[PDB]
Amino acid sequence: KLHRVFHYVLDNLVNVMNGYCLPDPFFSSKVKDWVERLMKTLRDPSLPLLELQDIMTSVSGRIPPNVEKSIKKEMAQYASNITSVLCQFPSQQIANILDSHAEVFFMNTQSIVQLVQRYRSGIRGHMKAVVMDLLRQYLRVETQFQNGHYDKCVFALREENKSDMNTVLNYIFSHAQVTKKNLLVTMLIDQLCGRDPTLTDELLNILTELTQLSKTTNAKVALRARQVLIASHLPSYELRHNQVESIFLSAIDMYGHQFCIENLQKLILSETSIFDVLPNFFYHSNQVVRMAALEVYVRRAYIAYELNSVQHRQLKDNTCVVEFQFMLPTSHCQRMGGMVSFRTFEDFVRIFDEVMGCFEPIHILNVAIKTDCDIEDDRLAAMFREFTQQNKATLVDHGIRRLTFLVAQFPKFFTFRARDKFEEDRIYRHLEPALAFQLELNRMRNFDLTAIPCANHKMHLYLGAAKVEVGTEVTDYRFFVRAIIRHSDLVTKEASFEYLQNEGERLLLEAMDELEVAFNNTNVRTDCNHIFLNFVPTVIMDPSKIEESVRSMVMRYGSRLWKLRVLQAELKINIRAIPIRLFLTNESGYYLDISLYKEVTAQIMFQAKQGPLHGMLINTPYVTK
Amino acid sequence: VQRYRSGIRGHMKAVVMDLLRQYLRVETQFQNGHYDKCVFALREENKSDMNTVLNYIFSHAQVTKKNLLVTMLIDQLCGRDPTLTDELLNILTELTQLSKTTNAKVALRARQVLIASHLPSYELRHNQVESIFLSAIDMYGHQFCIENLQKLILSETSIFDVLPNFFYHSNQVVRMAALEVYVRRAYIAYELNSVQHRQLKDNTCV
Repeated sequence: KLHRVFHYVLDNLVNVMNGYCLPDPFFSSKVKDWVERLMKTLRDPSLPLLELQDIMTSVSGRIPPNVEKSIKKEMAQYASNITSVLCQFPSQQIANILDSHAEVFFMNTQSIVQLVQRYRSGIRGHMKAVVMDLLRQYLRVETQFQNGHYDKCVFALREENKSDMNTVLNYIFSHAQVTKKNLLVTMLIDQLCGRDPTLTDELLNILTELTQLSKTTNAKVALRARQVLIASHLPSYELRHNQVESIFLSAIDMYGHQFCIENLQKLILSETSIFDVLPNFFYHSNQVVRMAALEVYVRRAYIAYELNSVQHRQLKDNTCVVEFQFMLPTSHCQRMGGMVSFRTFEDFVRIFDEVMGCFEPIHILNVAIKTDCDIEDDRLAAMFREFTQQNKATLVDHGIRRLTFLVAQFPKFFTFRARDKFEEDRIYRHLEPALAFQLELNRMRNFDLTAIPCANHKMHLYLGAAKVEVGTEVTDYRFFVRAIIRHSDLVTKEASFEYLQNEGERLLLEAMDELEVAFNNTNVRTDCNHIFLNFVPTVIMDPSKIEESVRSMVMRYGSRLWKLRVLQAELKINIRAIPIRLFLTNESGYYLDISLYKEVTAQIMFQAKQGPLHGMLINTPYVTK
Repeated sequence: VQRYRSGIRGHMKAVVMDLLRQYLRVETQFQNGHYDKCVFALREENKSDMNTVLNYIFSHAQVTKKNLLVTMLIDQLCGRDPTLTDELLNILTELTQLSKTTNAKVALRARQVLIASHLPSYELRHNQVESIFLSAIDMYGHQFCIENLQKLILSETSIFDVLPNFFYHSNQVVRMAALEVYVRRAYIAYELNSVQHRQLKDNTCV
């Protein structure tokens, strides 16, 4: 019966994507049932047996009983023993034996050797094959289809093959129901490529061909193509919850390995961001790894500045609070800190009174909470605000510089800065001002800015609307993208140069993935796109090999720049230690001037060489050309 | 600073290690032949003076106190430390050869500890297998999983415990898989021609 489920559902589906779909409501039902029936019979490991059944019924004669009872015995074994999760049919064995007792018979039993040849890489051999085929099937047709414009392409089809038009009529009908083909392709993609971290570098070639598809209809396909194509590059979510679990409990149950500290510096100088998963366990139950993990989160947030004192507290209804004491390295002098891990806001309201019991306001205090409830961020934080205005008693208790609330599952931050400032801060809502001087966020104060949530949270993307007065309506709409890079350091002997090229290229591909998402999404005409890079290592390379490195990069990408139309990039990187703020200057055309400065006292001043825009201060709001 | 290079357990290693050689040296010269001749070998090892000898004689005189207490010391530091450092075990393997009724408790604690300091790490390999299974199992979409199960079924490492914490974890694939890996790894000697998973009315897999 499954054999019929197969031919029926498959012919229907290849007919789906041949164009024969009818534009009516029933489509969304018919194809949906059809598709699940496919997938289900595709997981069901009785397909290959039933098709070699079906051929082996039609070659009942001409038969050597040795090879038939051999293949048929051991399939029977496979059928009884199929309730194991990992059993596949003796493919290679049957091929060898057939080739041994074999060519009249060979030319009567050909269909099986080609069946087994399709069937060598398993039932997920098929899961590869079918979608891969469909992909180039879709691909050739719809890539030739919009290789310029509909008319010219159809006229080139007419004259390249003037003699016949049947391919043309099936073509015209098919891309007539293109949106149906295309939507349903997304559907198929969604429930296979929608969640599969493993993928074999054989498909991705076709996918990178597939991403270039340039039309309004192929815009879902484009965002899924990219989101999937990257997805593999941040896998194993619960796996790294397991790896950090291991590192912490093993390293810490003795906390004297001496290699624990080496792993801890790899934890606090890990290029991969673990602010995703780290919150789920730093409120597990073992007070030491609690403490360690929690302060490691602090240390990894404001990791940029220098800390000269850190004391662990352990207080009444037991709860461990840490206190910090540090100072600024020239941001704009000293301050302390507090981290507290709490389970629910209710409890916070109860155990309040000892938290300021054991506490110019010079304290930073950030509290991590779970928040798998009170789903509305606005009733949520609104309550939080009127908690501050009901009890500023915290402020009466020797004052706090800032109180940030961290609500967990990318955690939504809720920053409340105020002794005389207005309380809740909106420029910084949904983010923790860790690196905040670094993201020079006052240099965009001439703007109305919208926090956009985004994957790969390393990569923070900002939307800029030129803020103008009521008298006139805005002309500029620029994408700013500011990223973060949290690496340890690099040793010399030219290790850095290769690193710069490879990491820059990878990050740049991520950046164009983002601006691509920006095009696909609603898009409006950006002019002066921004790239922000914080290199936190300290290489000893030269400035002029930095200039060749940025030369090789920018030169390497040509048209690509002009399509995404990226106009501004800034880095710093400390070398021998001096700082060098490189700011890139390119207008229409690919001609580019590189601006290198110096930071000099008394309000610090970017000063070149000779560099354009020599003399200005640092909080320069962004020109709205 | 010279004691202080290898840390706070730089000290817990170092001091006891010294004490160990103190015990070791004394009682190794003590037993080689028989008590009298050995004391005569002491006469000639330090022919000129015998004060070291008298302190020696005094020390192994109250051996049983020393001996119990050596066991004690090992017990409340090396009583549990599968973390092993390539500096003690040399002295310890010297220590294992000690061949007398008096030096008879020390041998089983020294060795039994020194052995459980070998490969297993029960909760560590429960963690490694935790990884293998959960990593392998969200879609079993690896294909190299089969290669790792054949490494389990042709595994040098012993795995034979019961693993109660996951063997009733309620996820139908790891249910089925784990149970049959137990079957297969039990009855590995014979030839298998058929295996069916069943599924009672509620939620138990046979």
